Amino acid sequence: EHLILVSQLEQLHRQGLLSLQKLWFYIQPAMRTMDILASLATSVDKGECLGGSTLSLLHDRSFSYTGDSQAQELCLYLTKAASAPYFEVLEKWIYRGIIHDPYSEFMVEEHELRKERIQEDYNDKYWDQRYTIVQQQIPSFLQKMADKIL
Amino acid sequence: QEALHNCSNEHYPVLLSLLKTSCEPYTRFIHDWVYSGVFRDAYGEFMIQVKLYWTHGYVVFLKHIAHDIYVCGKTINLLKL
Repeated sequence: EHLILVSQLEQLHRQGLLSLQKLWFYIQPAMRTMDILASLATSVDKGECLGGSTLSLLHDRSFSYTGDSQAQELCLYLTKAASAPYFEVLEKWIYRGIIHDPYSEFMVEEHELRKERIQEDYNDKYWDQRYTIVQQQIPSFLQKMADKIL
Repeated sequence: QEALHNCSNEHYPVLLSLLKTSCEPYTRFIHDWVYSGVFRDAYGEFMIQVKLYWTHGYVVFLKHIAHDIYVCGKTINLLKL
């Protein structure tokens, strides 16, 4: 879309009518967008954020800008776009004891406690360190339902 | 103050046109934090700024309403929660 906008300005400069002040007026709504995404990209870059750690950050970033709403549509859709595989993995864990967890960025982690307590649930091993939580991989708004999900 | 100083002369419209466009960003500022609970300022040249939620900082014009706006924005920022 940014290439689309500068293609428009290519036409308008070809037509012998573009001045520097006019283009300086034109590029400011895109300047806000690229500023938001550069700040977001820097912040997720520095902390090596992935999984729910970069899903809490977009929860907060969706909260932060709400005074113009030029950028609120941006971060709300970006929140949904980044939360789309996570909701599928969650819904999988919700309806059905099976999970497949393709990359380790989910709140629930499964490590076997069947190899220690074998053919028995005489340890209550499921409520023990078999199906456990990761702390920093919750996106910080499913935190209030966290025990019930597990 | 230069407005109220001179109103009975021919320099009335020049000062009026200058103050009317020079007061637009301030009126833009007050039109946001009261109705949307988001403050805006240029360089921090306007003094007014912003659990138990009242642990927030604060640092002519009609000062009868200026301090009233300072609480009237914080309550919107609370109701946005």
